[PDB]
Amino acid sequence: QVQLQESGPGLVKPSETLSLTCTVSGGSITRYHWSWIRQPPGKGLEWIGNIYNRGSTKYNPSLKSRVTISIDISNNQFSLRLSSVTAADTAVYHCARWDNGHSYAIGGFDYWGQGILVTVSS
Amino acid sequence: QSVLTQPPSASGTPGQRVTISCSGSSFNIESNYVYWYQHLPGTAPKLLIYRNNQRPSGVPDRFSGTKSGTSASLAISGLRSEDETDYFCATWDDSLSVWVFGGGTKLTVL
Amino acid sequence: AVVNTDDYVTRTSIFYHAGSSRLLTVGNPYFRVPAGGGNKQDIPKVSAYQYRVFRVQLPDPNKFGLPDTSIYNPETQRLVWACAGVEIGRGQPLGVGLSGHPFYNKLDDTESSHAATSNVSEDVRDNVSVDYKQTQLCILGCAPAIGEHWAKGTASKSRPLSQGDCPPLELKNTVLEDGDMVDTGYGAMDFSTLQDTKCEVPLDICQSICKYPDYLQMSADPYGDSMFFCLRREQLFARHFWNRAGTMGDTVPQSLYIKGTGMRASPGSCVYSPSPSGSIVTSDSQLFNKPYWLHKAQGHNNGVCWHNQLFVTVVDTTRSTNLTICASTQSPVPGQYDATKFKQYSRHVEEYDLQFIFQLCTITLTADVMSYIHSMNSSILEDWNDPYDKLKFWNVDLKEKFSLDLDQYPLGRKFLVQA
Amino acid sequence: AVVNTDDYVTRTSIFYHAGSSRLLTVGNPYFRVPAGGGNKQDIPKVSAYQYRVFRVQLPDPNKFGLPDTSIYNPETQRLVWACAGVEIGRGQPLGVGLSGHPFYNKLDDTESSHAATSNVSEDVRDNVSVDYKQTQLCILGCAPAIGEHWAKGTASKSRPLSQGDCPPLELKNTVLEDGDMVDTGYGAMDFSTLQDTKCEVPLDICQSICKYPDYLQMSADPYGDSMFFCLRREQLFARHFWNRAGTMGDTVPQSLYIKGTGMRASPGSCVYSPSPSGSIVTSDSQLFNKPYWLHKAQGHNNGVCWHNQLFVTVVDTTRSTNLTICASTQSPVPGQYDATKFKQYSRHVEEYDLQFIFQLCTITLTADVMSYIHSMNSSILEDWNDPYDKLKFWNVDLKEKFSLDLDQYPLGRKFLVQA
Amino acid sequence: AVVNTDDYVTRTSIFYHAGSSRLLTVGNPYFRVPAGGGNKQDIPKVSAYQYRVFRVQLPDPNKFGLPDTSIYNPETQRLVWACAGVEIGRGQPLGVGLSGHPFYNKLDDTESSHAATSNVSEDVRDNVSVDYKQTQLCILGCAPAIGEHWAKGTASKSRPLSQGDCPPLELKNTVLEDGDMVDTGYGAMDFSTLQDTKCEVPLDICQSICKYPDYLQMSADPYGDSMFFCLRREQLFARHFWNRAGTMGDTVPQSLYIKGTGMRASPGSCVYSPSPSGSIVTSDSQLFNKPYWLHKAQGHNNGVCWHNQLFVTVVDTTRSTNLTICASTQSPVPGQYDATKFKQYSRHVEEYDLQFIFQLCTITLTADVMSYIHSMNSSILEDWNDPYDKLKFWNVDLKEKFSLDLDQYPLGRKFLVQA
Repeated sequence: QVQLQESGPGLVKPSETLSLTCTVSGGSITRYHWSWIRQPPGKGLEWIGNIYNRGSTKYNPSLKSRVTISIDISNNQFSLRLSSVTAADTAVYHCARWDNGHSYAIGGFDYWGQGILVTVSS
Repeated sequence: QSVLTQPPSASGTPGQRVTISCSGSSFNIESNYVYWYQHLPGTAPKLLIYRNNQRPSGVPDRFSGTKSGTSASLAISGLRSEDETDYFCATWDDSLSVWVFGGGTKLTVL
Repeated sequence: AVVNTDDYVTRTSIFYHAGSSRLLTVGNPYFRVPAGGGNKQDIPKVSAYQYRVFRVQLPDPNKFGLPDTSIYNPETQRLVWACAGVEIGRGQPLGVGLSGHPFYNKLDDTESSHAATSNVSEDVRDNVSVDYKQTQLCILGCAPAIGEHWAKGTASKSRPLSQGDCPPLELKNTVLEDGDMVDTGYGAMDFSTLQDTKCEVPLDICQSICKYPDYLQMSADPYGDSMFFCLRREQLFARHFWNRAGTMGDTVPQSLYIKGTGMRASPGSCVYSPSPSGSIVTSDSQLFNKPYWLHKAQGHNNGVCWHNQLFVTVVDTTRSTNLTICASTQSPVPGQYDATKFKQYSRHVEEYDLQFIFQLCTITLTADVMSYIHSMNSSILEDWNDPYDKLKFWNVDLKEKFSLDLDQYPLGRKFLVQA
Repeated sequence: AVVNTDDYVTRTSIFYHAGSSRLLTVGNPYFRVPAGGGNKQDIPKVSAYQYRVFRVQLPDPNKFGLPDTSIYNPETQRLVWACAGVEIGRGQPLGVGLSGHPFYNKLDDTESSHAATSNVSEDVRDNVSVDYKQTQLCILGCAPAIGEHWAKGTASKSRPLSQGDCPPLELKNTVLEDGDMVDTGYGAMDFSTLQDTKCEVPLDICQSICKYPDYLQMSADPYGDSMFFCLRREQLFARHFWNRAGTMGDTVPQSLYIKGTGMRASPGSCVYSPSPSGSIVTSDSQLFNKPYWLHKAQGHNNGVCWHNQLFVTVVDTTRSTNLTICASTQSPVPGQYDATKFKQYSRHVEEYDLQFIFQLCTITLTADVMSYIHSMNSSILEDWNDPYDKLKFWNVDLKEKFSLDLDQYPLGRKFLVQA
Repeated sequence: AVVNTDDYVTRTSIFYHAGSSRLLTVGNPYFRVPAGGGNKQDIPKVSAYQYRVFRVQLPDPNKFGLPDTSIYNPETQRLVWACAGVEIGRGQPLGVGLSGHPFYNKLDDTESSHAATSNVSEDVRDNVSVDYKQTQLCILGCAPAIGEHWAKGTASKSRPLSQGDCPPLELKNTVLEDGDMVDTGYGAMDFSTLQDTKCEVPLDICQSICKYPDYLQMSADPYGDSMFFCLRREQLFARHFWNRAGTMGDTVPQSLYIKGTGMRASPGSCVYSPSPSGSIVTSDSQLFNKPYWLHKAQGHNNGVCWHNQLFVTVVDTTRSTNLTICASTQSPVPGQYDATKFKQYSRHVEEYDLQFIFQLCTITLTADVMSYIHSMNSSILEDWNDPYDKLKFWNVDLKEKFSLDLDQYPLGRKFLVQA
């Protein structure tokens, strides 16, 4: 079964860069889409963006100027970078497997990461 | 509609049917597939309903999904004590060109 | 028994040149634009992938002037025209053109993975344009050409057809009209009745009847009236392979696959549509702007134009360029670009020039010849002393454009060269 | 020694025209649809990539009426038909069509993309459609054509084959019958037995035996009965290069690569399949709708139709348009579009016009000629006074369709003008 | 009544060779660059997709030095040059070239799935380059060729055209002059007036008039002055299918599709433009660098060059290589690469070698012959005792390059070999 794990600094000071990575175990990364989805406390989920199998990216426009998503095929991982974080960027981040791009893709995120709570504070 | 309209919480008798509603618009729910996810705090979210009614392998058949107009509904028949968890809906907004998600519905097994 | 027409039609040396001045049509290549939107009169549907059936009206040779009055005896003879040569001149440049649908009913790109497919939307119809098959065909007869298409069969009273089922397909042979649409690589069928979603084929053939000329019936016509001259040139290939979104009414048998898990538990859509394309539009593969002579025909009618009329069915998809016209909504053109403030129009143009070399022909009306022509078609004897009246043609009237001076005109010059 | 047929067959000067009016078949291009689901009868697998083997039945010339009875002596002679000319008018529009599998066993694109370099165990079968090799073959014989294909070998009792091992390929020379599948670019092979996955080739050839004519074997026939006329034109290329998912039974030797680290530690799938594609469907490269004469044949049999029958094996994939027919589930078509409310169907249509010019021929039945024909086939003398019983042919009956009036039919007109 | 020129023009045995040594033009292929940027004079718009109309000036043979003075009578005979042979030598290498727009008005690729399929607003225009149709045409006349294009119609005062509506298209026949842009696969249309976007087509045809030679108009010319020799070779296909961004005045009818949901609740952009492309530039398809003789002509002039002048309208897009010239903005070229420190220039080069074999011809000025010449053109009698004044022709002066010794020149050697 495909499992997703998030690794990164739990505490990020404001106006620095938020770096996270997601490692996929039991599956391959060169097949489906891979999305990053954040949940700030007290509210619902918010989409950030996804990376394709070939390396093309799509992003949420409201975060499009601040989000860079990279993919490492050899390490079987994909990373999120969020520059100039504010107090509203404190959230639980989940990496998810958006099943898309082929005929029998279900659409949406069949497998989800557990998520890591990143708190932005001084 | 950036945030899909969901009830803040839902309750039901065990063994009964509990319906969780999800209201969107003509650009996100009516024109795209809606996916119903089960999420507990501290654990990864688990997909329950995909393509508005179909279920993956391992998901119990008691969960059902319907979509009428711009609204969607997740029905849980035979409520159990392990179902005391959050549920939400996700779809694709073409006007915003993003993945919009529901606010979550904390279900209490009363 | 049907005899060859050379037995009772006597060819004489009197030749004429008949030529239309200049034939021009401008119109939207996808749909007819009704009046009221800001233009006077209806803008027609003018497309290159469309039958151009010219009804050429010739004068009656028994009433108008002749170089020699004593060339025939009016008591025992009647005259008729015979097409000795043809010139279908095309003026417009060689070009490619696109027809497409804003909601094209394709589900997946079954050729390969395209990395632009999204499986999250229920309606996957997108704005898709294709070119068509490169088709040139020229048919001259004294009757219009017969074209086949596939349509829904009749409804059986004993066993009604349930809604959603595949209707029975019948091959209808109709008369190729001016404005009928030619085969486009999607097949010659009635897309209005066979296809209910109005989204599987591009916009011009969406609610039209694509027709292919049934050369088997025109060749197997006993009299050879519908087609005594024919040229064909077809060219196509499949660019893009596409699926068809919808329920599979013909379910795939279980013996043809092995079930998976999830979305692969049931087979996907298996109705596959190719994207047609006339590959290369070359000037060396042209059968137009070239003189063609009628020394011998395929049928018993050797170019003799009965009822003083000719039918020229021409398809020329090699000149298919739809001009794109922009109109600024503001009377000064704006300094900065706004796509909202520009109106886009597609206008296709057809330019045609029909030259013919006709031959005068005397027919000795003996009893056996008169009986044979009466068994053939009695309206010839009625006129010597109009079945195609409801049907629409591009009428060109060369009643006042017959001329004895052949060297004045290009087809006449070529005819005098070959003679 | 087998002699040429012109030594003992005397060709008379009289000719006949025999032609079926129109042979139409509509059916699903991928599989046979069982009865039910709105079909009171079955929908045949009618495909362009399929053998159209017509069994033409001719009347016994020793029995029916002739223009002159005294042309032969019934006491010492017998009559037989010889095919003097043929025209297979294939009257559909030229087009391209796709055959595909909903679960096509392709691992990834090995052509360009950095896809994968590992063994994959999950299900990655995708809905993939291909075109095929654009081929036309026309074979006339007085015996049905022979077709070669590759199938499983026999099970040896001394050394049984273990499960999962590659079975030994052997060349079976079966009979080309109607409904048999032509080579499609995947090879002339029994896909039903040699591919247990049922997922490597499209649905129309998934469980069918693709057969190619062994032109060497039926030209090395001593009598040349199976094939005295043949026309070939094949055209294909490879669009996409695909790896086939699954275990590699033949492991790549260690002397053919250098091991990497981790994912490239072991080689991946190395069974590579091309996507076949007939390049361009063009009208000037068609070998049908054309008259073909049989003055000399490749073998000893020079078109002489023994047992008053003919076999015409025709493949023409140049008209492969699968008409797409959708029917709305609701009785009125809704204003809003729903993908699941439109049932989709693919129907391929095959239209034929088999015209022949036959020559009456007399057989001077002396002792040597009778002994030679008896050694050639003993059934000819028994008929003059049926091995193909289980074989499926398109039986066309031309018993009452023979005519002396050659000029009333198109092939007769072309035969009279060519002679 | 126009008569063939051979009746009143006597062909002599005296032949001459006339050749411009080398005609070279270098210029920006997309626009004219005015002076002021640090250079002398203006860089012209020299493109391969551009009409090169050479006005060849011949000496007046009534006063030209001739080998035999007594070969004619000055009192009763006048002289004229007749073109017996031609060779348009092309010097540059065969090549492909691109023209494009930094803001090309395309919305999305309708060839297949493209993602982000609906651009609702904002500027979508993209830096897009295309090649063009491969066009080689060569026309010799004694008058300049007539080229057709499509322009805006004349607006009626009774019914003025509302702003934003499609203006009526009118086919204008103008004179093909030097610098006119050939049809490039986008249509023979006036892009200055019929496209207010100035972004629809590449820069070399953005504000130019694309013209196609009206072969029907100058073939049906009575005297045949504008064209007595013509060669055409056109080749194109559609590379990419693009959708025109902007509002649609011709709304797609509701009966021609089914309404969708959300982003598909309105039909998108439905004006489609193909990307023209000459397929392969191959050396055996060249109609240039070859000798062509003028024994017979399509018109009535058999190569006779009235007014001692010739017009050679030649376009040759097979040598279309636009050279790229980079100039560093630093006097030493830096060893560290900076993109902004190099200035890029596109320069296209045209090399021509006009070669002719002319024939001396005498005109016996009989009174009816003189009346016919005066009826054809009254300026001929004035010259024997211009309308093309404002027209821009590439004037070449072969008044002092007429040589009796043909064997010293290549076309003379090929003419002597031919004759």
